[PDB]
Amino acid sequence: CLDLWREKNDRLVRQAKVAQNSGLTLRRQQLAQDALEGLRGLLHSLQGLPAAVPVLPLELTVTCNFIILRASLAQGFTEDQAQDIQRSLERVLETQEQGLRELWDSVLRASCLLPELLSALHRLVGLQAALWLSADRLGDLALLLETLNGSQSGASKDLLLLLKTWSPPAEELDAPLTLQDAQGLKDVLLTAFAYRQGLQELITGNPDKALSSLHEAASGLCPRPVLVQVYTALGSCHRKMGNPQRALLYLVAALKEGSAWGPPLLEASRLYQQLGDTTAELESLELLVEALNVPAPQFLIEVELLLPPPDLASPLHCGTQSQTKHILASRCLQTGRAGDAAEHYLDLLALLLDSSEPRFSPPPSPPGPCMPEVFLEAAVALIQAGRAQDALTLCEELLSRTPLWVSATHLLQGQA
Amino acid sequence: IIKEFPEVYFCERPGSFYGTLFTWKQRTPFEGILIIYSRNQTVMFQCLHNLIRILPINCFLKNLKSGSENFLIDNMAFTLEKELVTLS
Amino acid sequence: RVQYLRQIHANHETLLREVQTLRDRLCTEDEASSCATAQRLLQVYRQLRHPSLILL
Amino acid sequence: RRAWAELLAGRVKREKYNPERAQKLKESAVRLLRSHQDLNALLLEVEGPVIDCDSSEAYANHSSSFIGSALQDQASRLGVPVGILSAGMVASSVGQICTAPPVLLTVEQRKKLSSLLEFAQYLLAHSMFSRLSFCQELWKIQSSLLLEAVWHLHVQGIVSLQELLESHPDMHAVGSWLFRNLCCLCEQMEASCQHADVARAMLSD
Repeated sequence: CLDLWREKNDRLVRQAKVAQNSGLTLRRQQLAQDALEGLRGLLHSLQGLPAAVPVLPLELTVTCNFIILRASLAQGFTEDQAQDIQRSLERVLETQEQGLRELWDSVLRASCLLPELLSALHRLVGLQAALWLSADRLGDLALLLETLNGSQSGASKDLLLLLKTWSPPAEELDAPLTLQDAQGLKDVLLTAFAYRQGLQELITGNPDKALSSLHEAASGLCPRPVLVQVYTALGSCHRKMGNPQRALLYLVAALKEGSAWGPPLLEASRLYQQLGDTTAELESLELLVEALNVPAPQFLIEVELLLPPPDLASPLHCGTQSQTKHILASRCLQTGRAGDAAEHYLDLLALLLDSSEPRFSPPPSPPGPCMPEVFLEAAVALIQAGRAQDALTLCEELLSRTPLWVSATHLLQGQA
Repeated sequence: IIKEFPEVYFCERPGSFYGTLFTWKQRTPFEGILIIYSRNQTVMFQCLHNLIRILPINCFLKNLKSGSENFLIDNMAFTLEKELVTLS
Repeated sequence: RVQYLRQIHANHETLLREVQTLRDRLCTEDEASSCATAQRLLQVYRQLRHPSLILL
Repeated sequence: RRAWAELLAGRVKREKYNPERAQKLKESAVRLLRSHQDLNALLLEVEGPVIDCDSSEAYANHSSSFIGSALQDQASRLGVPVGILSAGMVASSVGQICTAPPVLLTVEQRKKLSSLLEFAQYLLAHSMFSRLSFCQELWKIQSSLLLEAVWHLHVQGIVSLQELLESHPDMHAVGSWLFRNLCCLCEQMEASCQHADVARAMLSD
């Protein structure tokens, strides 16, 4: 009975890993969503029984696997997983209601009774905490972990210290298989939390507290894009402190180690602007334009799940070929190379307007300027270049397609 | 770690690896070099199974006979820019 | 004769500037220590080890 | 619509660069972020407030291995590679020599230069000296330099004339600079039969 369920579990894990290490985009998902439906069925099958004491380590294991695989295929989290956790803990309690906090409290008291399934339970806590860290509940998280370690670690309101202190319990004895273990998740959490904390401390504007945690990010399970972003992030930290030569060091390191080298070129632009070396700033932005042309997952909780999508104020926001090319032409007009800026402007407005057939290069950011303002900047650059007839045609075309900006249109039309 | 020699780690795991001596030299935190001194050659195999069980997934081990490739490429390019200095 | 010797000298000082630039890239961690150097050097080697030392 | 046809720019739609172009771009990126790099400023930034005297720490000795270990240690501190330090330093000391006073220099300068050059050859032999970084930090100076210095560099092999002239940004500037130096040399090549030997050697070179 239980042996059959166990053996199915194991079969399914192996199927998962076989698809994981081999396989192309279709066959991988085929075998995966096979194993996935098997695990749904097996979960339901196990949820059909009153939950005797001897079954639970399998119940928890399977639901853990289910969660992990689900989330990895979805490439994101949900609330159904948190519900599955609530259900599993409800089960643990029926062996021996309110909310996740009191549930966890009672569960962990019921586990310090020592029914030995902590090599699964601590993993489940890991996944749970992964959900909350994906969903920004750090106040509840640190309290959960305070409950997990001894509450003598009560005034340790820091998270990252608390994550390190967190010690999953066992060497994971000869139990049913699993796609991921408690240790490989503590190793994912330390690097995810330290990255996210370092970006918050950067954007909020304290680039001295950053460096510590942004070094504790690279000193760990740090995938090669997470490393690239830590290096860019430390370029940013140093630029803000006024240390351009160090920032150049980290940005060259990020160029070298990385295959995703947009944000580094941006940080170089912003640093030469901060300094003044404007031809260099322009060469960096020129390069960025070139770099924006050039462009696998795993059935396992990665780090790119627990990272957020980056804010606008972050050093990791990079626009689209359109936005950046506009940034080039604007900043070239500002610097006073109006001829170059106008060429970039025409190739911009063409890339927004002439494009009907191919894939759409979108309009620029919402805080980024409005369409009419873009036509305005274009016409201004074109005048400054000394292409008055072309500026006339542009302004007339804008007015035919469609206030204050019209008054300005006539002004620039006069200056043409 | 040994205090007088901090490049040297001594295994105190009381089973079969006991006695074994490692050194680990990191260089460019992708690459690195590990040396094992074992009392027999079966302990060296038991050790590399256990290690290979722990690392990341794409990690290409390779046993080095005669020094790191980094060093020998230098020593070969040296000996070529000496040979070609002499022909000049 | 001389044209022979100068032909040799140029054939050499190209491979020389090639290896030198390869050494610079190694100095600066340009090519990244991987493999492509090894195969390149063992091809500038194979190139010269064919009629190595005519002895007169 | 006539406005459109004028507005129309035909290179808008592009295809992904082949990945060797990606590497070429990234190489040019690192080239750029280094060309704007300075070491003196770095010795101001990381370490608190550049000559061989700095690395060798106040005239202890003049032995090759001592100074080479100094370079290694300095590069350890900065987390910079050693070849660039060494190049920037040799270029700084070359700046010193060729400044201290008109193309052809003379003998105690030649003695200092040849002592520096036998150390530069030691640095090359131990594989701690990027040639291109050195040539770049030379063209940064460009005014201090003398044609006899670069001819000695060429003959002593540290660089070559071909590697210098092909590693300056403004090719026109090099043309004009040459024209001027050769003009001042053919002026200097009748002041003495002694100086005429070196000047005729380097102009034939």
